[PDB]
Order: sequence, then structure tokens, then C-alpha cells
Amino acid sequence: MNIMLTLLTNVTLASLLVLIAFWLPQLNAYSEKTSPYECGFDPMGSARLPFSMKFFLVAITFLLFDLEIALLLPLPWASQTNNLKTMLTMALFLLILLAASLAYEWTQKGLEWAE
Amino acid sequence: MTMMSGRPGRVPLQFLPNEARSLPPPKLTDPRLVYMGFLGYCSGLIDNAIRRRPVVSAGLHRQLLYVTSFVFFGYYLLKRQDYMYALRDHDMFAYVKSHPEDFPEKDKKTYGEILEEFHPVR
Amino acid sequence: PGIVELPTLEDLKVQEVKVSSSVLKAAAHHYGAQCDKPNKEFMLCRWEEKDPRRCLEEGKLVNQCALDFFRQIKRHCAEPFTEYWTCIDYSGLQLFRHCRKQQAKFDECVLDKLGWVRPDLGELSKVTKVKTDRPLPENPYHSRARPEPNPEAEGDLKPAKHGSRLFFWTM
Amino acid sequence: MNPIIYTTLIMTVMSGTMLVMISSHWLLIWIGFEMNLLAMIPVLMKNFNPRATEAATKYFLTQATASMMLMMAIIINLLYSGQWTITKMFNPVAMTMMTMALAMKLGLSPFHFWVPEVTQGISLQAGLLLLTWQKLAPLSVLCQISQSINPNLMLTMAMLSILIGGWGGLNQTQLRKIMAYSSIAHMGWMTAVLPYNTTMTILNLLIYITMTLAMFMLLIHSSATTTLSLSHTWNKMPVITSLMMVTLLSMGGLPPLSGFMPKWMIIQEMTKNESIIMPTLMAMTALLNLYFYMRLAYSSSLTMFPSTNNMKMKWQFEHTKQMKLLPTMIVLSTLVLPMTPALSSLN
Amino acid sequence: PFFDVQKRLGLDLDRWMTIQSAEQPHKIPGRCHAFEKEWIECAHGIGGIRAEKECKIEFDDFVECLLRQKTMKRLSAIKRQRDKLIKEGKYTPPPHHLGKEDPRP
Amino acid sequence: AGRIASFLKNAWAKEPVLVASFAIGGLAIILPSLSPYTNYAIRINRATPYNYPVPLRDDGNMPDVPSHPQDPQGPSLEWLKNL
Amino acid sequence: MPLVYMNIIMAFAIALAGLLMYRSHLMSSLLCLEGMMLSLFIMSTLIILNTHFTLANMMPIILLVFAACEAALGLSLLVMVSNTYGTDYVQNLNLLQC
Amino acid sequence: MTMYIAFILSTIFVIGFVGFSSKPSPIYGGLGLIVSGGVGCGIVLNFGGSFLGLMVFLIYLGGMLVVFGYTTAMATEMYPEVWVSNKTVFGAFVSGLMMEFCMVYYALKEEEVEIIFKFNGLGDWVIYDTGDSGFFSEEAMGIAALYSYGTWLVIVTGWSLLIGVVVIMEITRGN
Amino acid sequence: LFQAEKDRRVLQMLRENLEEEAIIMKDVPDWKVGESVFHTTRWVTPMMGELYGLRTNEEILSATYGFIWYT
Ligand SMILES: CCCCCCCCCCCCCCCCCC(=O)OC[C@H](COP(=O)([O-])OCC(O)COP(=O)([O-])OC[C@@H](COC(=O)CCCCCCCCCCCCCCCCC)OC(=O)CCCCCCCCCCCCCCCCC)OC(=O)CCCCCCCCCCCCCCCCC
Ligand SMILES: CCCCCCCCCCCCCCCCC[C@@H](O)O[C@H](CO[C@H](O)CCCCCCCCCCCCCCC)COP(=O)(O)OCC[N+](C)(C)C
Ligand SMILES: CCCCCCCCCCCCCCCCC[C@@H](O)O[C@H](CO[C@H](O)CCCCCCCCCCCCCCC)COP(=O)(O)OCC[N+](C)(C)C
Ligand SMILES: CCCCCCCCCCCCCCCCC[C@@H](O)O[C@H](CO[C@H](O)CCCCCCCCCCCCCCC)COP(=O)(O)OCC[N+](C)(C)C
Ligand SMILES: CCCCCCCC/C=C\CCCCCCCC(=O)O[C@H](COC(=O)CCCCCCC/C=C/CCCCCCCC)COP(=O)(O)OCCN
Repeated sequence: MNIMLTLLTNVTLASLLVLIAFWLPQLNAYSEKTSPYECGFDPMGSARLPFSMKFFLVAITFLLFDLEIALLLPLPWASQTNNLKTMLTMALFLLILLAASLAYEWTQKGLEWAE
Repeated sequence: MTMMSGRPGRVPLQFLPNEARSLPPPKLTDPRLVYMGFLGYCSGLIDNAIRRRPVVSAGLHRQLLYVTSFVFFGYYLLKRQDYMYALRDHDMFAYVKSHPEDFPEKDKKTYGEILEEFHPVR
Repeated sequence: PGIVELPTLEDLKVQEVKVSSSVLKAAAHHYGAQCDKPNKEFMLCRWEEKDPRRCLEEGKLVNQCALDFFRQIKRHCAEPFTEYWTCIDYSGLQLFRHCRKQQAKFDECVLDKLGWVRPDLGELSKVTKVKTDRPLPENPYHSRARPEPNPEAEGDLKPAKHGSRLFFWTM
Repeated sequence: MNPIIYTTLIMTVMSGTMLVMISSHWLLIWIGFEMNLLAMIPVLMKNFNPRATEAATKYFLTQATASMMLMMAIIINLLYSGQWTITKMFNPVAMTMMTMALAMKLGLSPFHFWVPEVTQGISLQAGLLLLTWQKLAPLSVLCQISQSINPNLMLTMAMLSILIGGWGGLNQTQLRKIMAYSSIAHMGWMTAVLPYNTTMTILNLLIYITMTLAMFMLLIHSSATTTLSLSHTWNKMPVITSLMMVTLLSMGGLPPLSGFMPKWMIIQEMTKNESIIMPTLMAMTALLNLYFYMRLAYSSSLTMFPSTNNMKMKWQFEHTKQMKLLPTMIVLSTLVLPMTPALSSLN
Repeated sequence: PFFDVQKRLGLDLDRWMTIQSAEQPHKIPGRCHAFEKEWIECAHGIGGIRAEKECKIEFDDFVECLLRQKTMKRLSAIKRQRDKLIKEGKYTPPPHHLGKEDPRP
Repeated sequence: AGRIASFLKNAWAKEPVLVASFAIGGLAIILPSLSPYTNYAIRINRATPYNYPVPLRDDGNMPDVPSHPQDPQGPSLEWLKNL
Repeated sequence: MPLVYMNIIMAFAIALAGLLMYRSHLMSSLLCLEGMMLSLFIMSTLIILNTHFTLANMMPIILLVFAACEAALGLSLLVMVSNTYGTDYVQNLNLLQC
Repeated sequence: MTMYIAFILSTIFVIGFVGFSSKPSPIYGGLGLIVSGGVGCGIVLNFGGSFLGLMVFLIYLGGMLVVFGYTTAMATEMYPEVWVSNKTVFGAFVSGLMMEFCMVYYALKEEEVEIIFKFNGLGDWVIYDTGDSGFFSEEAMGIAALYSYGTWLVIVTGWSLLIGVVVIMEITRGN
Repeated sequence: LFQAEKDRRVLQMLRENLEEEAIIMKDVPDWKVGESVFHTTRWVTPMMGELYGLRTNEEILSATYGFIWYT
């Protein structure tokens, strides 16, 4: 309830700032003023054309490495168990597996960007 | 539907329960074992023919190994099959003995008292 | 499926312990040292019967023991206890750590007036034994009679009569 | 692709299948399916080309949809009974969704479109794997829940699979698509007897796997993927064409060959119930599979097609790689009918 | 199909997580621990077919605990009748159902 | 023993970050098995009373169970106060 | 069941329907797959919280892990298709027929 | 009937699902999935699942960032479509909204079996726990039990993640 | 002590609900007052829709979301 009220207050303040910004000043809009900025000359193509991603392979690896973060976050609570030998073996097993995956992708030139 | 998957006392991956040792083993001259040896010999001949070797004479050690392997597997296969059929018969007889109401032995009637319709052929 | 038995509202009345959480936390160690026996009896009844309607008198005895304990504390160590629980109450987490002078004075007061020794660390969490005349319930889960199993396999194994008996095969 | 990486991926495929087969928890079964799919996708693209990429994409989409429905059915079953154990599946809607998801994974009709396409788009080794090893996990799960299965849906899908397999196979000149339609029909036969006896399902699965392995290994031995390229094999290795002809006859179901045994036992089992009409239709329909097997036999073994001049150079060289299990596979595919009572060891 | 490797080797790969009544950490109980315990004990060793009939009472109680359908049905019936009574003006709800109670600890 | 020393020196001269990372990882892997306080941590974890200790019914044949929290029987935490 | 259960099941059905009917972009269908995964996560979490099944609180994390694996697989396949055709349209995957 | 907060959150969840299922454009679809992730985090939070809600929100934020980059790279066109720029997308969106509203009205005013079972409503407060015990979060203890009870799960999950890295490298190799 | 007073509180709420429902539901023909929905005769923990079912929405809100919303 308190967090919902805080979110509502912050969003309302930002929206009111936008409203004041758009309704207080004098507006004089004409076609040249609203045209796209490309350093004074008209753009050749569209900005909606495909834009190549040279680091596409690292982005996919980020998806997999991000989920191992969710596996490692409960570790502070896992340290309170009675069988600390099993938990410590499993925490190191996960981190060693994550370092091996980085070592594999590194050595296969997976971290280099495409040219 | 699985009839024997969950029979009490069944060990998961045994292939040959100790109870099976109470049954007579198949004779080494069992015709089924001879047919398995024939299968192994055929496999050896086909192996010779596929590799473009003299079919009957090329490898005698290979053919012997083929026949021996087929016979060796077939012996244990036959033992397990016979054990399963013995189990089926044992369970059938026990169930019939323990449910007398469902298997009544009704009175025998001779053919001199049973009226059968006669259908002439003409 | 039958009506649910409930105690009457008159059966649920008892003298109430109406001190706040900070007072209880301040007095908790001595309360667990002094009123141990009725509390353990009530907890044993509660965990054996699995039904709150069967351990009401034990709860009343717990209330009476707590009232006697607090009456003694009032009769002998009023002001030190008041200072101690005010100190405990000021904290947002109600921390023992931040008020040791008041706890020491309260402990000295109770030790001299009543001969009360504060339990050591690890003692109140011990598993204890309770001697009670309450009979052990025989069917606390109200279980029905369990169905009888399929009898068993019995006898010696003989070869299948006439073999597999599948179609033409004789073996 | 590195041989070490290939071996690791193959072992991961098999590990997923074994995890499906040995688990008691629905979550572990779903995990086994996920692992199997993840390792299987690159194996389909081992020889990289646009057709292989398209086949892998179609396979991934179909199997991911199937696993999503599988997980939803598991969750519904958990909701109506807090059970994770693989058992009679206490909820009927969950069972229906589970049946549809497993049918999608197997390629049973109506969801049979992907199989011909993926099989034609990949190599013969990938096709061998896809049509033999990839049937084990869904069939095992179906066997474990056979009691709660609804006969009307399973039998409808099985009969549709047999019909569509025959009709689709009638129209093919590509060997991989013929194999895929044959696989669809055999899956239909396997699932038709599942509500009555799972031992018959296992027996049919084993015999089909043996015959399929023999056929695919013969096709790899003589590097033919089209009917016309297989029509040249007589002028290079006639023994291969003769063995292929006999194996094709076995696939058709003609006695005294081993192929006839699963159909015979399934018909007997279905007549042990009432179930008279369904086996009759199933046999009449399997006649279509027999027809296009016979057409392949006509084209490759019983008549001699014209050849080319450059076959003379091929005459001078031998096959380097040798498949050690091909003779045993052929013998098991053909001459195993007299050992039929040995199926008792399967239960 | 199912190779009971766990049963053969005694490994317990996943059986620890199959049921709600099986050794939770810190002995935290499931909401329907007793019902599941009784249903399991009642149906143990008699086979699936027999269990579906002879343990129907325990299973019905367990499902009632799980989803609580009859409970909401009864509560909604009670509330509907109460609302009908108050609408015609023949109930006069007690003071402790309106927030003017005398709370106890 | 002579080529690996040169390899170590070269790695320290070219990739000190990786040398430090591998050394830290190896120490973290092997040290916990050689420490005497691991069992102390296990005992401390086992001594934290998260739930209520349900008492046992007296059958008259348990000398080892205390009848009161302050009795000499039962476990002791005196080892923890000296730590 | 309560209303929230029906709402989550409806979300799952909508995402499945979304996946079944393809428009032009492959990426949209991948998004529908992720939506089904999210719906399953929410449903399983609600069921496990309601019944206080303590050891089952860890299954949805496993579900998320394998969802990430599935999404990575789909994205890799999309990269390959786009490199082949310069577009991720499902109309281009028509080289193989039935 | 208490403030209808959970019902409103689940309705917004369904609305975001309809938003991305109509498939207007990948950029818009990712926005809808982000909104759905947020409301789902809220729904799970209202049931005691703080950790799981926050975790799923974080995971889907990362996934949608990758999806945005991929949409800019490989799934663009000159005029990206919005929910009102196309009769097909608008029709699917309106159909989804009307189906949701029809189901809500159908289950709210009546007590009927839609497909699986019936439902009268009353708000999801009724089936709650009134459980009074603990210095710990039960959800946190359950999730932390992954390192003592879930050894097999940890093994299979770690192996699958390593295999996934190898698999994406193999798939994107090309040649 | 907390356990004892919680038991008394739960029993008191159940008894109040029982008496008020007996007053209310005497109009309908075939309603056994206080009838259980379980075949077993053992104690079952109340569902909190059975303790707060006849009370004002503020009490219901505090009993359901009081701990979750306290930050
Ligand atoms: C039911 C009762 C029991 C019956 C059992 C079942 C039937 C018999 C067993 C079947 C398997 C056994 C043989 C397998 C290997 C054969 C493969 C082969 O190529 O053979 C060639 C080979 C000749 O090669 P070679 O000598 O090295 O030199 C010549 C060149 O190779 C020249 O070779 P090439 O390659 O240059 O020539 C090309 C030729 C080469 O193509 C072939 O040779 C075709 C062979 C295919 C093998 C069959 C497939 C697998 C088995 C399934 C059988 C199913 C039977 C059920 C009914 C269905 C009918 C199909 O291809 C063609 O010409 C195309 C013609 C198209 C016709 C299509 C018909 C083919 C299918 C017919 C199968 C019938 C059954 C087997 C027939 C016998 C085969 C030898 O034949 C042999 O010499 C071996 C056969 C004799 C071995 C057994 C003798 C035992 C020892 C004697 C003592 C007996 C002991 C008695 C005890 C008591 C004490 C005294
Ligand atoms: C920091 C955040 C919190 C701050 C708290 C205050 C927030 C203020 C709200 C945000 C808006 C601030 C902008 C202030 C400037 C006024 C803009 C607008 O509202 O005025 C005109 C609104 O008027 C409309 O044009 C028409 C007139 C009124 C419409 C009739 C509607 C019926 C109302 C009944 C009126 C009868 C009497 C009212 C008293 C009861 C728009 O004129 P327009 O030129 O376009 O816009 C440019 C304004 N210029 C000229 C200053 C540059
Ligand atoms: C086309 C011909 C088919 C041939 C098929 C392959 C033949 C060679 C393969 C060799 C098999 C090796 C396995 C035996 C090693 C020990 C493993 C053993 O422990 O497994 C047992 C199982 O035993 C095997 O199943 C026996 C395999 C024998 C198969 C041959 C029968 C084929 C039918 C008749 C055709 C003639 C065959 C001739 C062969 C040359 C475990 O039993 P169980 O865990 O409780 O059952 C699990 C499944 N349930 C519960 C659902 C029932
Ligand atoms: C026969 C062929 C063998 C080789 C092939 C093996 C294939 C599978 C890979 C690993 C084998 C799995 C066996 C281990 C199962 C885990 C459970 C068992 O070991 O007990 C655990 C013991 O844990 C031990 O630490 C053993 C696990 C050590 C794992 C080492 C890593 C091996 C994985 C390598 C292969 C996996 C894929 C490759 C990735 C590297 C828990 O013991 P404990 O906690 O007391 O009791 C729990 C019950 N409580 C909660 C009531 C207390
Ligand atoms: C034993 C426990 C292990 C777990 C702990 C470690 C945690 C995680 C650490 C590993 C993460 C992944 C490792 C990454 C491997 C990198 C592979 C590589 O290619 O290396 C080269 C660099 O070459 C090297 O391999 C560096 C030297 C060899 C490896 C580094 C040292 C290895 C171990 C040495 C110390 C061992 C322990 C310390 C003992 C200290 C002695 C007293 C990278 O440089 P480039 O980017 O390619 O440059 C391109 C621009 N021209």
C-alpha cells in the first residue's frame, strides 16, 4: 500500500512536469523545425533500417549467464544449513561450471565481435 | 495396461530372480538355441558378403564368434522367457484356487442327455 | 458429515495477561525458568492431542502461572523491571543488546529478593521431559480401519503347463 | 564440428532420454525433455546449409510448443492433486493436454506435418537418430500413464496416423520422406495397442527400430537419397540391393518375415478385447505401406535401370567405412519370427 | 519405460520432492499434511485399482483441503441468507461482527 | 618443474588478472577441507533454535533427558561462549 | 478456483493461441513462447505458495533456467535464418514440403 | 471483495498478454511482456512470494533488453506496426480484450464451469493461511534448500547451462 | 502463552460464527447447523474465511494483507 502510493506519487510528479513543459511555453511548430537532425543535411535512408549487431553472440551468452545469477542469489540463506559440506560442494560446482563456460567461449573466439 | 510391471517382490533390473533357479534350465541342444546359432551363422555369412569377401571361407574366427555370441545370448533369453511363463501359470492357478466362486465346476452331462439340434445337409 | 463440537463461550474465559510484547520480552528468560512445568505440560498436550479443544485447562494453568510470576515481580522488583522494559521497548527491533545496565539491575533485584537465577545460553532451548497422568491418545488422527492387502505369493515355482501355449508353438 | 563436441552432444541427447526414463518426478521428466531438445538441435545442423537450418527451426518450434503444453498439463494435475509422481493423472483435462503434447512430440497425426519436412532437410545420420532414438522418451511416458489414457482420443490419433502415413508415402520419390511416412504409420500402430497392452507397444517399438536401423544403414552404405540414385546401386553392389529388397519386404509385414510379428500380436491382443473393426481397418491400411515398399523394390532390386559411364571408375574402389552392426540388424529384421514366444521376457 | 534405478541402487534422486508430507526443512508442515498422510497410508500397498475405490473418502478429504470448494459454497450460502435477512430488516447483526467487539490477546 | 616455472613467470608478466583469479579460486577450493573451524560452523548452525523443542513424555527410563532447562543433563553451549 | 487462477490460465491460452497463428515475424512467436513460460511460472508459484509446500519453492527457478535455455536456442536459430535471407519472415522457410 | 487488488493485477496481466499476443511489432511486444512481468511480480508479492516475484521481474528485464537489441538488428521494417496501424493486429487485440471481459463477466455474475471447473469469486483472500509462527521466510528456506536437498537438480541444471553455451556456439558457427 | 491465547481466540471466533449462523440459517428447510464438510471427525485448522467471514472488510483486509503490506 505504501509502495503503491510512492509509485503513484512519483509517476504523477513526472507526468505533471511533462504536462507543464508542454502547455506552459509558446509553441511555433513548422515542418523544418520538426525534421530529423543529421548535422544539417537530410538523411539518406530511414532510421528504421536494420542495424547490424556485431556482439550478437555475447548477448545470447548474457541470457544464460543471467539465469545463473538467480541460482546464486539464495546463497546467503543456504549458508545456514546443517550440512555445510554438501552446500559448499554444490555452490563451488555451480561457480566452476560457470567459469568453464566462460573459458570455453573465450578460447573459441566467442567474445570477439564480428567484423 | 501392464500385467506384470508391479507384482509384489519384483526387483527392478534383475533379469533373473533367484526364484528362477528352481526351474529346469533349457537343454544345450534345445532347438530354439540351435535356431539362434543359425541366426549367428547367417549374420556371419552376411558380414562376409557385404564386405566383398568369400562368403563361406573368409573368416572362420569371426563366424565362430557370431555363432557363439548368438547362442550365449539366446540361452539367457530362453531362461527368462520360461521363468515368465512359469510365473504366469503360478499366478493363474493361485488366483483360481483363491476365488472358488468365480470358477465353478458344474455337473457333467453325457451326450445321451444333451439335446443337440440336427441340421440336415441336402 | 456430522456437526463440529465447540466449547461454549463461558468455557473460554480466563484471567488475561495484558502486558505488551516488550514487557514479556524483558521478563521472558526468568518466565521460562520459573513457569517451565505448566508450559511444558500444555505443549505436550498440544502436540499429542492435535486438537486445541482438548488442552483448555492446561492453557488456563499456563495463564495462572504467568499471573503468579508477574504478581511476584510486581511485589518485589517493580521499578528496575519498569526501567528495563522501557529500555527494551524504545528499540524498534526490541534488542537485548542495547540495555545491559537495566538488565543487570533487574537481575540483581530478582536474585536477591526471590533467589532467581537467569538461565544460561542454550538452556531454554533444551528438550525436556514431562511427567503427566494424562493417558496417551491412541488414535489422534481419527483414522479408519486400513484395508487389508492382497494376500501374498506362496508355493514353489513349477514350469508352465504345456509351455508358452502361444498358437502353434509346443515349447 | 569438433568430434569431441559431437560426442558430448550425443551423450547429452541420450542423457536427457535416460533422465526421462528413470525419473519419478514430473519436473525431472520435463527437464529430460528440455535437455534432449537442447542437445538435439545442433546435431540436426551438423552439415550447415539452408535446408538443415529450416529443418532445425521447424523441429525446435514444434518441440517447444509440445513441452509448453506438457508443463501446463503437469501444473494442472498438481493443482487438482498436490502430486508430483508420474501416476494415473488424477485430472482429465490435464490428461487430455498431456496426450496431445506427447502426440505432438511423437509426430502422431493430426500433428504429423513436421516429420516429413525435418527428415528431408537433414542428413541420413541425423534422420536415423531422429526416427529411432527420439521415439523412446514420449513412448515411455505414455506407457507409464496408460491406465488413465482415454482410448477414444488415442485410437483416433493412431488410426489417423496409419491412414496418413500410407497416403503420404504413396506420393514420394525422396527416400527420407518415404521413411518419415513409414515412421508415422508405425507410430500409429504402436499407439493403437497402448491402452490394452504396453508389452506389445515395446515389442513393436523394438522391431520397428531394428528394421529402421537396417534400412538407414543400407541407405548410408549406398549413398542414395532419391529413387533414381538408388536405382544405380545394382550396378555397383548387388548384394546391398538384394538385402534392401528383403528388408523392404519385412517392413511391409509379409509372413514369414519378422515384420509381420508385431502386427499379428497387436491384432490378437485387440481381439482379446472386443475391438474387431479397428484391427481390420489397420491391416487394410497397412497394405498401402506395402505398396510403396514394393514400388521401391521394383525400382532398386527386381529390375535393372540404366546406368552411366562413370560408374566404371567407382567399380575399382571399395567402401572405406564399415558398419559393424549392419549384418546383425538385417538378420534381426528378417529371420526372427520363429522366436516370437520370447516376447514374454519383455514384461 | 520406467527403469527403477533409484529403487535398485537406493539413491533417492528425486523422491524427496514428490509429496508434501516428506521431510521439509525446519519441519515446516504443508497445509494439508494430515490429509495427505492419511490418504497415502490408506492406499499403500493395495495397488492403484483398489485404492481408487477403497481410499475415496481420504482422497475426497484431501482434495477438499487442497481446493476448499465445499467450504466456500457453505460460506457463500450463509452470507447470501444473511444479506437477504438484513435487506428485509430481520437480522440486526451482533456488535462484535461490526467492529465494536472487545478484543482478547 | 622448470618449464612450468617459466610458464608461471610468463603468465604473471602477461595476464596477472588470470593468475590472481586462478590462485584465489584454488585457495577457496582447497582451504575449507583443511580448516578445523568448519565443524565449528556446522555446530553453530545446529545450535540455532528456530522452532520450539517439543518435550518428551516421561516413561521413567530416560536419565539423559533433563526435567528442567537448568538441570545438568542435555547438551551444552559452553563451547560457544569461549569462541 | 479463484478468479486469479482463471486469469492466469486465460493468459496461458492467449499466449498459446498467439504462438499458433503466425503473422510475419519469427521474433513475435518467440515472444509468445516466453509469455507462456512466464504464465507457467506465475501459476506454479501461486499453487506452491497457497499449499505451503516448502520444498517445491525451488521448481519455478528451474523453470526459468530452462526457459532461458529455450530462448537462447530460438534466438540462435533466428540469427541463422536472418543471415540466410536478410529477414526473419516465416514465409522464407518453405524449402521443405510434406 | 477487498480492494480487488489481486483481480485488477491479474486483469492487467491478461491485458499485457493480449498486447504481445496480437503481435503488433517486436518492440511493442517486448513492452507488453515487460508490463506483464511487472504485474506478475506484483501478483506473486501479494501472496508472500517476494523473492520469486523480484527474480522473475529481473530475469525478464534482461531477456527483453536482449530482445530489443535483436529486434533492432533483425526484425525491423520501414513502418513498424502498432495496435491501431493494422486491421489484423487491431482485430486480434479487440477480440482478446472482449474474450477476457466476457469470461470475467461470465464467471463473476454467474458460477459456471468455463472449461475445467467453476468459480464464484469472493476474492483470493478466503483461501489464505492464518499461520502464526516463524523467525524466517518459508519461501526463502524452501528456495535455499536447493543446495542441500536439490543436489540432483543442481547437477542437471548446471550441465544444461554449460551445454547451452556450447550449443549456441555450435549453432551460430555457420560455414 | 501465545499458543494458549491463540487457541482461545480461534475457538471464540468459531463459536460466535456458529451461533450467528444458527440464528441466520433457521429459515431454510434442510440445513444442519454446524455441519462439517469433511468425512473425518478430527480437528481441522480454520480457513480464515471461516473466522472472518461475517466481519467487516477492514478486519478482513488486516487479517489477509496486514503483514505483507507493513513496510
Ligand atoms: C525356411 C527354412 C530355412 C531357410 C532359412 C532362410 C533362407 C536361408 C538363409 C538366409 C541367409 C543365409 C545366407 C546369407 C548370406 C547370403 C548373401 C549372398 O550374397 O550369398 C552369395 C554367396 C555366393 O558368393 P560367393 O560364393 O562368395 O562367390 C560368388 C559371388 O559372390 C557372386 O555374388 P554377386 O554379389 O556378384 O551376385 C549378385 C547377386 C548377389 O545377391 C545375392 O546373393 C542375394 C542374397 C541375399 C541374402 C538373403 C537376405 C537375408 C536373408 C533373408 C531370407 C528370407 C527367407 C524367408 C523367405 C523369403 C524369401 C526372400 O545379386 C543378384 O544377382 C540379384 C538377383 C535378384 C534376386 C532377388 C532375390 C534375393 C533374395 C532371396 C533370399 C532367399 C534366401 C537366401 C538365398 C540364398 C543366398 C545365398 O552364396 C553362398 O555361396 C553362400 C550360401 C551357402 C551357405 C550355406 C552352406 C552351409 C554349409 C554346407 C553344409 C550344410 C550343413 C548341413 C548339416 C548336416 C551335415 C552334412
Ligand atoms: C511541479 C508539478 C506540480 C505543480 C502543480 C500545478 C500543475 C499545473 C497543471 C499543468 C498545466 C500548466 C500550464 C499552465 C498554462 C495554461 C495552459 C492551458 O491550460 O491554457 C489554455 C486552456 O484554455 C483552452 O485553450 C480553452 C479555454 C478553456 C476551455 C473551456 C473548457 C470548460 C471549462 C469551464 C470554464 C468556465 C470558467 C472556469 C472557472 C469555473 C491553453 O491555451 P493554448 O494556447 O492552447 O496553450 C498554450 C498556452 N500559452 C498561451 C500560455 C502559451
Ligand atoms: C527385431 C529383433 C529384436 C531384438 C532387440 C534387441 C536384441 C539384443 C539386445 C540385448 C538386450 C540386453 C538387455 C539385458 C541385460 C540386463 C538388463 C535387464 O536387467 O533388463 C531387464 C528387462 O529385460 C529386458 O527387457 C529383456 C530384453 C530381451 C529382448 C528380446 C525380446 C524380443 C521379442 C522376441 C523376438 C526374438 C528375439 C531374438 C534375439 C536374437 C529389467 O527388467 P525391468 O526393469 O523390470 O523392465 C523394465 C520395463 N518394464 C517395467 C516397463 C516392463
Ligand atoms: C554408474 C556410473 C557412474 C558415473 C556416471 C554418473 C552420471 C550422473 C552424474 C553424477 C552422479 C549422481 C549421483 C549423486 C546424486 C546426489 C545425491 C547423493 O549424492 O546424496 C547427496 C550427497 O552429496 C554429495 O556431495 C555427493 C554429490 C557430489 C557431486 C560432485 C559432482 C559430480 C557431477 C559430475 C557429472 C554431472 C555432469 C557434468 C558436470 C560437471 C546428498 O547427501 P546428504 O546431504 O547427506 O542427504 C540429503 C538428505 N537430507 C537433506 C535429509 C540431509
Ligand atoms: C583451480 C580453481 C579454478 C577456479 C578458480 C578460477 C575462477 C574463474 C577463473 C577462470 C575464468 C575463465 C578463464 C579464462 C581463460 C582465458 C583463455 C585465454 O585465451 O587466455 C588468453 C591469454 O593467454 C593466457 O592463457 C594467459 C596465461 C595462461 C592462463 C593464465 C594463468 C593460468 C594459471 C596460472 C596460475 C595457476 C595458479 C597460480 C599459482 C601461483 C604460483 C605461485 C586471453 O588473452 P586474449 O584475450 O586472447 O588476448 C588477445 C589480445 N592479443
